[PDB]
Amino acid sequence: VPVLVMSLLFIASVFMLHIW
Amino acid sequence: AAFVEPSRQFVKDSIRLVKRCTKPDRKEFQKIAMATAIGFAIMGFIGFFVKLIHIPINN
Repeated sequence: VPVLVMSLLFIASVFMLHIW
Repeated sequence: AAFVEPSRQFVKDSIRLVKRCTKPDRKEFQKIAMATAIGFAIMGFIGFFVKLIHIPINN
């Protein structure tokens, strides 16, 4: 369950990283 | 000069393996055909639909 939080954060991070 | 024993032995023994094996017949065939297909469909529909998801997202 905590991995899902980490997995959700990572894909959101790269999407922000890609858009930045 | 016919000293090549194992090549004939391998064929003479591989046939033995396939003849005391059980061949999946009709009733067994469908039991496994769908299971491969559903497993194919599970990764071939959920995965495929997900593939279409990001095509406009990264655009």
